[PDB]
Amino acid sequence: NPPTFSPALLVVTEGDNATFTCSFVLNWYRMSPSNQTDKLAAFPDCRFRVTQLPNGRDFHMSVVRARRNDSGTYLCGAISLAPKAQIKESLRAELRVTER
Amino acid sequence: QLQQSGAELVRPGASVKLSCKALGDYEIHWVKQTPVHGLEWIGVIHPGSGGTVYNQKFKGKATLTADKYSSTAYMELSSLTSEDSAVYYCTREGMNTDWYFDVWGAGTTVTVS
Amino acid sequence: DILMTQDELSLPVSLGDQASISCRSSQTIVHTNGNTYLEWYLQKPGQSPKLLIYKVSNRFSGVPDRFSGSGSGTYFTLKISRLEAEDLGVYYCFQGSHVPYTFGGGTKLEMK
Repeated sequence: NPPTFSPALLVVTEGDNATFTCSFVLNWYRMSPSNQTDKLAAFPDCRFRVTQLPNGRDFHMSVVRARRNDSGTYLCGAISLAPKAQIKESLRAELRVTER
Repeated sequence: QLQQSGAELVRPGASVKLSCKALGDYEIHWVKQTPVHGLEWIGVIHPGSGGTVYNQKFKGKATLTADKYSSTAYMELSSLTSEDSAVYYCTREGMNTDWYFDVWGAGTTVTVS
Repeated sequence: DILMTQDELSLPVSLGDQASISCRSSQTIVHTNGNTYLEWYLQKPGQSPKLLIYKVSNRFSGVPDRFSGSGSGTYFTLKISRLEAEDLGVYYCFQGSHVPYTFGGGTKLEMK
């Protein structure tokens, strides 16, 4: 069963931080124009942080000081390299940065 | 397709780096072939994360890397001996597929003098 | 490590004959997810290996149905009914259920 990635719509005023919770290497992805994958961070650009909670299975994926260009689509995925190449991806969530 | 680099002619004790360009999510595997030892799985890299898993028999002998801004994977062979003279294939495994190696490179031959 | 042992090194045939290639694994090869990643590859002379059968018995896309795979536990078999010239080469079994992945030593199907 894949990880969850919530909230599905994250409404944040620009300048505030935004944190998704990924509950499941663990990658945080942003879907670009041309709908291709960009890796923002991994567990284990300074504005995209991943914090493993004491829970161990939950992770906070945070945008520090969200800008309007940060608006887009995001997800998390867990990769197992072997035996058998496997990825379990979350459903896609949207970051909606609004004007202050 | 997987396009492999040209034949290598190298001396004992040296190192050589082979490349594999993916044309046209996956993991990239390397396989050695010799008449006496057959086909041997060397290891795998996931280019997106850089993660690797090695066959312990090839730890130290082979180092797998992959570029981030080109679809190229590499295998560096070190401490070369006549036992390393062989054909080396790169092959691909799709994420979340039911099978392994449906696409293979043509192989790169290494000859240790 | 799992050792994959093929029963015969060579099989001399005539075109149109039946061929059977068997492979014994030293341990069972069921992945933790329940699938058995037992595969058969054909390496035609001077070519790279090509995937014929995956998950024991499934033909890869485009592989003709004269090829069939069966087996379970530690014994797996590829059968070629009425073999054609394009079938000549070396057949290798392969397990990808447990790291490190391992291949059989090959069985060469050649003209008798």
